[PDB]
Amino acid sequence: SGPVPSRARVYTDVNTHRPREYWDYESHVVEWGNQDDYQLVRKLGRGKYSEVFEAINITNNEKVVVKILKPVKKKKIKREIKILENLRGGPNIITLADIVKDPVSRTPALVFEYVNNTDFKQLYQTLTDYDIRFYMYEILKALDYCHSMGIMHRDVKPHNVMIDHEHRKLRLIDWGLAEFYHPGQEYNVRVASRYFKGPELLVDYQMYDYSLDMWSLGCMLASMIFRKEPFFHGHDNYDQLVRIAKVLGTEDLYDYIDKYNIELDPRFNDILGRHSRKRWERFVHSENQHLVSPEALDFLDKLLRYDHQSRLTAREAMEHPYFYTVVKDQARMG
Ligand SMILES: O=C1C=C2C[C@]3(O)COc4c(ccc(O)c4O)C3=C2C=C1O
Repeated sequence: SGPVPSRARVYTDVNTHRPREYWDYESHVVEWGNQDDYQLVRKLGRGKYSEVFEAINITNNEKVVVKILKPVKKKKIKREIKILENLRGGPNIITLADIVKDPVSRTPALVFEYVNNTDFKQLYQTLTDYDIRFYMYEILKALDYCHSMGIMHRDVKPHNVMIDHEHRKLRLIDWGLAEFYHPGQEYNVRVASRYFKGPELLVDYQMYDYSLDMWSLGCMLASMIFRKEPFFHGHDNYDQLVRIAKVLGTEDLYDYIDKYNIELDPRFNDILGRHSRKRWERFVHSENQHLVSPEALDFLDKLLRYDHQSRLTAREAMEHPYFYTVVKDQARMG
């Protein structure tokens, strides 16, 4: 017998009641801009399926970021483009400013707004309790928005959250693994960075939903308030579930698997062993305690749950008392 089917408990049918053209990205016709508007300045990063450059728009001398998409299935390129356009103008969603191509070689490239990112491996060291709450709330705005628009990000991690700290400016980037949610659809579990993979991915439960992103966010939260980056550090996908089991415990893991009738690789049960559930307080020490509060642990504890159906929605998260001080301070008359 197979696994129990599942569906999202929020935003379940958003693509169902939207026009075909909204989610049918294969039929999207790209509106191409002008490649000669942009000059490459320096290479920023080497993706495995792209390269990213700082660049200037020479029509207004504004910095931008250009991502060149070498070979790759056109269908993947169209998915990212349709998702970026669907989401543009959404809170803290990176803005796709242009789409261009070599008119001769046909090689496509995405142009994004420039964000003067703080290093991250450095930034988290200097963040205050208030700073983390503020930026968590901003990330949640992005996730609630893209989930409300029927899209799963599927690659939430600190590298995909650009933060211009001196402008209190946050953008969620890298929508290259993002996908439209359709209830009942069996998805590829080969998404997210190892450290931020939800348990559903790690046990090959394919019928997942937006709640995958909330696990990844939980992992980020833990790493920030406990000053341990990344928080769950497995040496591979199997080990990664072991690192989670050693904190959340094996009993709730086995209840999860049992609830969904999931069927585990035989050798999993040998390396999972048996582990009690650990109190979050066990990770609090002199050096990170100023970032930790009981509201923070209650909040974290409601994100990091095996059962994807059990995790907070972004909307519920935003209502948590952890964010009380940032919500008062954000009600802006402008
Ligand atoms: O799939 C991707 C991938 C990236 C990687 C990357 O190109 C890196 O660097 C960026 C950026 C966006 C804005 C920005 O300011 C910046 O520095 C990125 C993306 C957006 C996407 O949808």
